[PDB]
Amino acid sequence: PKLSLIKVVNGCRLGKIQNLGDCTVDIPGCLLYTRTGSAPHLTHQTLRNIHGVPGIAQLTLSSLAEHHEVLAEYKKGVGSFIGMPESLFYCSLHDPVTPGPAGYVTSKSVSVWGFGGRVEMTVSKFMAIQEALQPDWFQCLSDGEASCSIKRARKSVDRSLLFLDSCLRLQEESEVLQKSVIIGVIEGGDVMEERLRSARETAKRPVGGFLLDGFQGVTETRLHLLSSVTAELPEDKPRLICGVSRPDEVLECIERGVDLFESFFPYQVTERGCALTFTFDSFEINLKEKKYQEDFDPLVRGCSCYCCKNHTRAYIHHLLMTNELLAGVLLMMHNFEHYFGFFCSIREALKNDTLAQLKELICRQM
Amino acid sequence: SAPRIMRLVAECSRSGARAGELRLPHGTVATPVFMPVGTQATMKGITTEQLDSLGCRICLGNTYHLGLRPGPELIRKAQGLHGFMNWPHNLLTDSGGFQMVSLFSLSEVTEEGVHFRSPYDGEETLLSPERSVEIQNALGSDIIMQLDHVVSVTGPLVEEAMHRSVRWLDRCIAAHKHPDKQNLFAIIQGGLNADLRTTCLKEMTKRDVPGFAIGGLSGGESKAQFWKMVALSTSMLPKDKPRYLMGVGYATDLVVCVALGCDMFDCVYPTRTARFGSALVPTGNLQLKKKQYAKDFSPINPECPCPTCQTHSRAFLHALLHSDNTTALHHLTVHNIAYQLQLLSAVRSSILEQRFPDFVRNFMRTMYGDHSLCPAWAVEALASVGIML
Ligand SMILES: [Zn+2]
Ligand SMILES: [Zn+2]
Repeated sequence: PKLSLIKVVNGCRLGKIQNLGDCTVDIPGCLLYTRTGSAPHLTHQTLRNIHGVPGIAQLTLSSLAEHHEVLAEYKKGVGSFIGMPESLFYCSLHDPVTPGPAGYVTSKSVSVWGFGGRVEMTVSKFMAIQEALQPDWFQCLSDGEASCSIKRARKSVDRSLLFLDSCLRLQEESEVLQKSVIIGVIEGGDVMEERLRSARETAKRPVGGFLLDGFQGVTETRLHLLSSVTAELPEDKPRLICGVSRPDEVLECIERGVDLFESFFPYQVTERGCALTFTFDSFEINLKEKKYQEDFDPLVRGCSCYCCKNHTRAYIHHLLMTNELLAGVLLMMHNFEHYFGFFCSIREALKNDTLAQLKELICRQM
Repeated sequence: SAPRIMRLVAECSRSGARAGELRLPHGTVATPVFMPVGTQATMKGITTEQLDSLGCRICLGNTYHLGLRPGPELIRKAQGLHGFMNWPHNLLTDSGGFQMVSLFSLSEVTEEGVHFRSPYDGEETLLSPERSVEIQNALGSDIIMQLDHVVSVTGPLVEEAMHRSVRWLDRCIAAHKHPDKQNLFAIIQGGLNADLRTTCLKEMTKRDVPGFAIGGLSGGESKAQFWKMVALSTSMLPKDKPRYLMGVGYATDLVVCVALGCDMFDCVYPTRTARFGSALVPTGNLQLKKKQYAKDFSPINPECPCPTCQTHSRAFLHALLHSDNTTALHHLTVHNIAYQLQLLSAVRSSILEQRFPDFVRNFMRTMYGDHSLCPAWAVEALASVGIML
């Protein structure tokens, strides 16, 4: 497991994470977004044909924790349980789209909600759940509710370091988690002094990477907190960020040393019946609009996704008006393909030293 | 302030669950109340006398289907729905814009109203807020619902439909000339968005309508989001007016939502399980098509007062489900409606005797067993109003 930089250009890290042990992950890049263990509306078979699919998928503890009992009996881990035994999985604590109620974090536990009832997790309970999940990477239990007051921000750092040390100790005693990688979590809220302390102290621990938590919008103030934090982190470990997925925000964070992003943005677009159309080599279109009822063009002329090569805007319009699941299937195929193609163009732009031009092309369309 | 149609006769000292009475033109209705759909009963051969004997004092009419057959003009000539269908108790009708309407029959909503499609590229039909009120006036129901902009949905459409529902509420209030004869209810929208639903609650409760319904929660969402939206709604709706939770009717849902502050309920599905041979019982349901019932000579429930349980065994019903299915579906539909009405009656009795938390604990233990087998959402929702299992 090693992060090798191909090139660093203008604060932007181009590289690959290797030995994941025949798997690679490109940076900058995104993780495949899933909900309750499935890419939303898409089957294993459909996902295989989407071009540019990331080498790692994101699972959310909030959607999986309530299934601990069954996963513990299954013994072989969540990837195998959901029918993807050879895929790589990063398990985050929260879902960025449905984060649940705030105010339940203490020095002893963190709570998450999936479909049903509150799952309250102490360190030992959290680690027991991770022993059932056996993800390849997992976000450490952490307090990300500081900005959700230097007092509140200082506590988020100290709670998260205590959680980190306790989880590392339990991982030492866990056979099944010996092949899993803990991701340290930078907290501190909007207080600069705490952000730097969280960054420097978390870097002291033998984590496999860092999650930048609490930057979800992204203000110019938080962007400066972000670059301040990444300056304190080692270069040879990956930097993940949660809740930042819109293309303009992604580019701002890449310029400040962030490597890996969640891909919930194309999902949000799908759920409002929209298709991404922005050029990366209108920003989106709303397929319920009546102007599409007789429009026999694909969503995006020249797109090679299964939706655009074989179906029309007119058909998707009709499927939406009758609330058919096929509308979500076709829009999600296209929106993932478009979003992953955008990330491919970012890496190509870094290779050609043209990221500034791509940034202006994206901004122009917003 | 307009006269109030509801009074509270008791409130659970632990949870605040409400036992009330609605003074309606065709009689007083005890709350909490489950409201069956009248035409669903008549489809299964249930007479007025049979439904009256089960204790039913209010049922629903589905305005879209009534507006197709027999149509509003015929019902008007019959001196209203009560006269046409020989029903002497109370009736609640909806706006006719969305309940039981296929999306295949609906064009896009506009400010003017709901637009219906006719087959094979025919001409469309507009249902405005004013026409919805006019239709429900002709039906003569005791409670009439506003026309709302219902969405199944994320993005700006939720907020747009919520505000359109407020504007349509005002138009229905202006069109409804006889509040002395029929009670118009508003319908809270805003989806699963707490900010939008809070806005809808704040704005609609500025209108002095006699009752409030909670819309947009019957299906689709997680149970966590569902009960939190119900509780948000009951925390902001007037205490001195009824709260009608639309489209909710499974037994456990009913008990929890009474605990959260709801007064009136409707749902087609528990009663429609009869069409597949399933009979509602305190442990859930019996699937009477199963072979284990072929020689089971006990009634569905010895302590059910319904005519089916007074007269017939599981074995007889099992035989009819196979060999004379239409007759079986009459008997099972009678029983399933009876179970719903008995459940709410027992809930109400428990609030009046100030033993509602004990009732909930016994209900949950009988339905699920140990608290660790109870639905987690329901445990959390009940704990939020002080009821521990
Ligand atoms: Zn496409
Ligand atoms: Zn019975």
